[PDB]
Amino acid sequence: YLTEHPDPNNENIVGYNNKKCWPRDARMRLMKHDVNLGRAVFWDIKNRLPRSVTTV
Amino acid sequence: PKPQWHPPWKLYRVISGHLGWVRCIAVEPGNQWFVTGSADRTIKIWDLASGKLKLSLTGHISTVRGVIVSTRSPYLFSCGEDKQVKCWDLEYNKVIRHYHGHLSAVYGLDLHPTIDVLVTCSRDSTARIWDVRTKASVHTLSGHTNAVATVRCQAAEPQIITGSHDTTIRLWDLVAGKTRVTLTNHKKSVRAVVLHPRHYTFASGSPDNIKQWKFPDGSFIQNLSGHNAIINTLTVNSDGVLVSGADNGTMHLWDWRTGYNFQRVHAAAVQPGSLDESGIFACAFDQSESRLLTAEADKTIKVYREDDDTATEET
Amino acid sequence: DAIARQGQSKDKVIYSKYTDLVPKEVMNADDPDLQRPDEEAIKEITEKT
Amino acid sequence: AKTVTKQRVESHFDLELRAAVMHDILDMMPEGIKQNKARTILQHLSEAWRCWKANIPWKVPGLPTPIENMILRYVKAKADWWTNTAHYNRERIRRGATVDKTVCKKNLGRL
Amino acid sequence: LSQLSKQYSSRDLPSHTKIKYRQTTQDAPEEVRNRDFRRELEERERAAAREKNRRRWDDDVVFKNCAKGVDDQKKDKRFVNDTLRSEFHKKFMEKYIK
Amino acid sequence: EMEMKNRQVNHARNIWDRAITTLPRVNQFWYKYTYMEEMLGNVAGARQVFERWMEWQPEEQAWHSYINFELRYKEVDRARTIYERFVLVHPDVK
Amino acid sequence: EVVLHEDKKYYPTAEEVYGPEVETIVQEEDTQPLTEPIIKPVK
Repeated sequence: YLTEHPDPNNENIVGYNNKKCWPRDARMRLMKHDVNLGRAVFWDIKNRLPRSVTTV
Repeated sequence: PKPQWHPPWKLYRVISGHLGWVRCIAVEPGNQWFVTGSADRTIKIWDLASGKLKLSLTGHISTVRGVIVSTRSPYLFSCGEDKQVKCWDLEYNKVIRHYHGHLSAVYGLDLHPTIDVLVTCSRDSTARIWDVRTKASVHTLSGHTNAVATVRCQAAEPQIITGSHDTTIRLWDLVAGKTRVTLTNHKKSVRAVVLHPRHYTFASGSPDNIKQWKFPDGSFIQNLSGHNAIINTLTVNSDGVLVSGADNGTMHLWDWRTGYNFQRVHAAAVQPGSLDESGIFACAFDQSESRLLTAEADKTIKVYREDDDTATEET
Repeated sequence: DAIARQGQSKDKVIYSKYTDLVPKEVMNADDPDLQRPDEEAIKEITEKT
Repeated sequence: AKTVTKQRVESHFDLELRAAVMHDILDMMPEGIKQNKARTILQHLSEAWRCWKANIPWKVPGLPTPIENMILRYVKAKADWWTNTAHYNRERIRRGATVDKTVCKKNLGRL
Repeated sequence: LSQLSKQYSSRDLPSHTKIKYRQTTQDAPEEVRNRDFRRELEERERAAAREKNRRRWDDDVVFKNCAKGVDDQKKDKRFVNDTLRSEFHKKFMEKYIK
Repeated sequence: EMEMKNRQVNHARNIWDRAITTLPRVNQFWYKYTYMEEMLGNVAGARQVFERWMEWQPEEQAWHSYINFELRYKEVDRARTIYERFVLVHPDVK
Repeated sequence: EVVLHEDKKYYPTAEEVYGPEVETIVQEEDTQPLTEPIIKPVK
């Protein structure tokens, strides 16, 4: 998914991000494994990947 | 003989993004910023220097039908379909004062070059002359059987004029609290008016024919013909060419001192899929005439420049 | 031709004869005709206004 | 002392919309007829009403294609007047503070 | 006339009794008459237009990659004259209807 | 036409001249002028109608019909010169 | 291989490919803030 992600470095919120309200200060800031978690969300998209369907 | 080598006029840039058709257009005196009135009920401000915008003005109850830029003060005179004509102070990022006395929607507005006054073409047929800075008015201009399409005034001899839907172009002498003359030249309602830099002859136009009249004394100039369509606007530049915008989308450039126009411009500015019959509602010549702001009902403002070519054909 | 002046007649009418139908000659270059009066006319007119 | 806003601003926009449409409609035909132009405001007016308000194209057989195209243009502009303003109404409903009933459920029904 | 002056109302109170002349810092009429704005705008647009730049789990799936390499199909910045859907009312109706 | 049906007809003819000084429209001016000339004032009505038609724009059916009515009236001598002036104003094969 | 379910196409590509040399500019986001309304900082 990293090779399928067209960018060397910069990574936006992507599929899953911005979890704030209830654990405001107890949430995670960011990590390389968090970008790997966004690539895991892309691995869930491509893991299902229906041709024509309403998707996530 | 078509003299003075009329140069060809071409495109410059394309602009879009407005939420509604652009009713009016205006530019700063120093070419610093631009503004356009639009059908979206919000006054548009677009700085075109780099191709950018300026600001988004709000608070107009209806679509703004006209605007003006005061030379003395940073107050842009506002006129709209809401019948409320309010000069806006931009110094505080908020308006100057709201003029009163218009019985119906204001089809036009103008500012006197010397004295401080507010002119308006009011669809009640009433052309409002206003002593302004005092919050005062001046005088009410009547006599047009139909609504006033345009308004023009000058600090010279009482040249005042209001284009009327009644097919007779109105001429007001304001100085006495009075009028000037009735112009019967136009066979149909004149929706176009222009003031040439030659300043000798007042310019006007109508879908039937364009009427140019040499003033002050009631003299005329010439009858501009050869463009058959509804005439949206007429704008005379300093180079001797006057672009005529139409509701059908045909902008005809004008060679004037040659007796006939400088071009017939048929082009498609059409935006995405919604098109219909929408043409160019208004246009403005720049200060140096290096570009022409094109305001169309498609919400696309396209500046026009030239490629610097020889050409110069004839007919 | 003077019958068109019936009623109120003061200064500005400038329509009687049909000689005003077609313009006179064509566009020419003249300082007083094709431009404007002097600056004192706009100054006195602005002061009168 | 007009333009009271509330729901009265729309009536002035429709009346003023039918105003300039009468002048341009009178300027559409070089000669034509006089009284024939007055009745066209009803066919074009109501035809645009049911046209944009419904799913029917409201095509008139043997119609004045230039006048029907102009009234169709300005009719689409009137639809835009009921489009962006409805988008602002939905923003003023959910996010903004609700106002009474009529206007609220009205614009919700138009959306 | 010499009549029709009886009583006043609101919004008619004295307002903006002192106008504002153009300052030399904002706009000077003589400086505009001598202005270079033709070449100044040619050079401004010359600079602005001059510089613009910027594994058994995977095999057990009965399907394969379906949507891939499709991004620009939806225009990021597009101004559409049609107000029915376009970009705006597509997401607007998508969020308001579900 | 309502004032023309009256027994006076003097204020109706003078009102027709007031309409001549008003917008001619090139319809009610030539038609009303032909009605007045047909009513009375042959030499006078054809004189003012020829001066008016010779003032603002030429005509075709109104000019040819005016020269025909002026020719059949008494003599074709003046109608020959008027036909040469009207034909010279707008030459054509017809 | 044909089009997209939700997206598809409704009269696209018209304005983008219209002008060969034309550059269209549409800013719907901000177009400067309201802090300075093109005034003179004479403060």
